Amino acid sequence: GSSGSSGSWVCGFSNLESQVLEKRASELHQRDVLLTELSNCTVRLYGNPNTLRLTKAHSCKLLCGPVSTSVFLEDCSDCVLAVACQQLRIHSTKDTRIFLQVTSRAIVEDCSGIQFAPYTWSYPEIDKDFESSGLDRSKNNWNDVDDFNWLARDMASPNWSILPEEERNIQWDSGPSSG
Repeated sequence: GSSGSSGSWVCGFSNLESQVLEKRASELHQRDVLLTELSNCTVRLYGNPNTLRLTKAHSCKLLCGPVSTSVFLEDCSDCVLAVACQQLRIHSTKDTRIFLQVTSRAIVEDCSGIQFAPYTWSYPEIDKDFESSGLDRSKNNWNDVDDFNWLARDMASPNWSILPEEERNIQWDSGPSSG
């Protein structure tokens, strides 16, 4: 071949609709995931990627262990991003639920109707996953977030919000599929 180990690789899944994807640790092996131009596509990851990125998403679901660095979100709406990270960056997002556990803080810009909930996900290899990246499964400042949209209010920026204790449990099991 040409080369073996040099420079980072860039691969992912896009241009899909009503499809299902599943990646493991051996598959990913610390890599950047690119998911855009998707819709109604479910992707269940398992391992520890380098940097996750999900933009231009709509009615899509993302489930992956604690990222190595962080994750990004842009041009997303009516989506569900589930991945713990150190910092979350969003932009042009609306009605996009994001359940994660930020250790440092999150950033939002030009967003409305955003939701920030703790990282809740169980799995045979969920505790060990955190050991890889070396993230903390306790300390997390999800309540504290940075906003960037103040003009008419003089109180609080209606950008980010919190989810009640009613819609915390989401029925992932459709019926025929068990896991």
